[PDB]
This record gives sequence, C-alpha cells and structure tokens, in this order.
Amino acid sequence: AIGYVWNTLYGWVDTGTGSLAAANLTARMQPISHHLAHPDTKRRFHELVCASGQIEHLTPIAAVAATDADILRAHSAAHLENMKRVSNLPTGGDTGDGITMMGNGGLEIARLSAGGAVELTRRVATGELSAGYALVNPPGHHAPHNAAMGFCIFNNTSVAAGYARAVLGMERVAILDWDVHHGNGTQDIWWNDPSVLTISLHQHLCFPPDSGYSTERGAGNGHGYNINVPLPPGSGNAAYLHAMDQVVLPALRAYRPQLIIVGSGFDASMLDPLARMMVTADGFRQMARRTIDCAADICDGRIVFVQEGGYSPHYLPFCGLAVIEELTGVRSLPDPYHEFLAGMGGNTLLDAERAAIEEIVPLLADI
Ligand SMILES: O=C(CCCCCCC(=O)Nc1ccccc1)NO
Ligand SMILES: [K+]
Ligand SMILES: [K+]
Ligand SMILES: [Zn+2]
Repeated sequence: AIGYVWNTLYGWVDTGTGSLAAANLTARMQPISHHLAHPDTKRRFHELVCASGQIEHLTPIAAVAATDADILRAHSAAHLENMKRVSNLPTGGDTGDGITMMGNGGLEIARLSAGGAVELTRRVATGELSAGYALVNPPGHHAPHNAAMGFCIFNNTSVAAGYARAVLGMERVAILDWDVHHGNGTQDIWWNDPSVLTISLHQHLCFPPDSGYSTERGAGNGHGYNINVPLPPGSGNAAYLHAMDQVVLPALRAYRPQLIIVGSGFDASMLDPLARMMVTADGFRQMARRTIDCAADICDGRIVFVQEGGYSPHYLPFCGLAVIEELTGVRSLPDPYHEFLAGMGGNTLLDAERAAIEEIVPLLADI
C-alpha cells in the first residue's frame, strides 16, 4: 500500500520574476516567466502521476501543516521565529540568503511541505502504508538548524526524521539524499547525532560552494554518521549505481535504521540546467529499486521518499514517474526520451568516478 502526497499549494510557491536571484535592472537580468525553481516542474511530475494512471495504484495522503513542535525538532527557535517574521511581512521577503524567498503567508506552504513528509512518515511507520512518495515543495535539504537556504525554508526530511525519533520512538533513522547538490542543511542538523545517519551523493562543489567534502564526517557521538559522496561532473548511471552498491547500501546495512527517508531530487538528470550529471529515468529507477529492496531487507520495507530538487520541466516528470513505478510495481509507460539520452553516455564507470567512490569505502568501518 503506497502513499502519495500532493497539495495544490505546492504548485503555488511564488518564485518571482527572476531566474535565480530576482530580476534586476542595473545588472540587466531581464524578468522571465519561469524561474529556475518554478513550481511547474514538480506540478508536471504530479500531473504525470495522474495522467499515467499511477494515481490509481496509490493511496492519496493529505498533507498536514507541521506544527511549531514538529519544526523545532529539526530547527532552532530563532529560525522558526524568523520564518514567522518573514512570512508575516506585507510582501513577505528574503529568508536570509538574498535568494530564498517566502511571500506573505508562505509559511503555510512551508508547513504543508514539511508536514507532508511527516504525515507520510507517520502512516508508513504505523504500518498503514508500506512505503510512499511525498511530492512536496518547497524542498528541504539545504536548510540547516538555524537558517533557510537554497530554496529551502525547512528541512523536510529532518523534520520527518525528528518526528520518527521523538514521537514514534525510533532509535535510528537514515536520510539518503540523491538530489545532485550537497545536503548541507541535513548534515548540519544531525552533525553531533548518531541517531540519524545522513548520506549525501552530489556533484562535488555544485551547491553550496566549499561544502560536501568526504572529510565532513560529524562530530562527538555523531562522528562517522555523516557520509558525503562527492562525484565529478559528467557522472551518470554507472557512477550512481556504483556509489549505491559500494557505499550507500553497505552503509544502510551497517547502520540498521528503523526507517529510510530518501531526499529524492532529480537534478542529477541528463537534462537538468542546475547540474552537469547524466542520470536517466532508468538510472533513477534502479536507484529507487535498490533502496526499496534494501528497506525490505533491513527495516520491514519502511521507506519514505520526499521530493528535493530537479529543474527540467520536460524530463523530471519521467524521472519521478520511474520512481513511483518502482513503488507501485506497475510499469506502464515508456520514458519517451530513453533512446535520445541513452546515446549520450554516462553508462560506463569512468576511472575518475570509480576513484571518487573508492575514497569513501574506508569510512564504512566507522559505522
Ligand atoms: O536543487 C537545489 C538548488 C541548488 C541551487 C540553489 C542556489 C541558490 C543561490 O543562488 N544561493 C546563493 C548563491 C550565492 C550567494 C548567495 C546565495 N537544491 O538541491
Ligand atoms: K548524523
Ligand atoms: K545530495
Ligand atoms: Zn538540488
């Protein structure tokens, strides 16, 4: 029984009229209809879930607004307070990094995004659902304990993990983040804490800058329970699956989480503007399959996917659909870009990709 979260307001996130930063006359950055992070990309994934008939194989789960209590399990009081402040401003405004915006009352959507993750998590853990996908927006993984950052207001997976820890009494939770950018926020939150294993695969130094080196391993009792797997630009299916087989899956098995939460971004895709990676819908399909099978093995199948980044409105929907299909076990639509993208490469493990991955294998010892 597979749960699925979509809220209409996920598609109503106001990304303004700029490209990344706001439009800017002095810099001559012309206004544009669709900001890189415009909600249409994720809405098209939702609509494809419905139009493809996958929705008939899913159990719709209503998002519930994350409470202050919920948020403070992952975030500082100062941060919550600050988000309330910014959300209450007449126009809303900058959440702190000059780029991540929230409109007036935008906290509502932020709360629904984190709360979608929490609700799906709650229902998978009760045993009502076997697994699910929370197609939330805004994303979460850059938001650290005490800030918003990189389109992220709250760290959705960390709020969910926190809930699983405090409310559901789970001793260990794993967050596996395959969004192409470093999950610095998640890393920060659980830095000193061995009870949440935080793994990030990412294009090395893609975003944030100066972040996501494999030397970043946690501290105190949490040392050895943060694993960064920085990969070179041009990495594709072969590199991603090698990282899964050599680091990710071994790591999950060593750690023995009671729940696996996947920060599922699709910005590693072949056609994404915001990274240089070569993962195809079939690549994501194999990644999802391995992780679900792993959960079946080690934590009674308890696996919760939570949407992170991805910026191709054309291609993201098919990458997302492939993951949904691995959840439902109904595989009823081709990737219509498959042959076009297959010819481009990425499906051979290059020596430099193998070496980047090899660099992390020794860290498994400390789990
Ligand atoms: O998919 C994503 C988004 C990655 C890119 C976000 C960039 C936001 C940004 O431009 N931040 C910034 C850059 C320079 C100075 C200050 C803020 N998250 O994983
Ligand atoms: K940790
Ligand atoms: K990542
Ligand atoms: Zn990303």
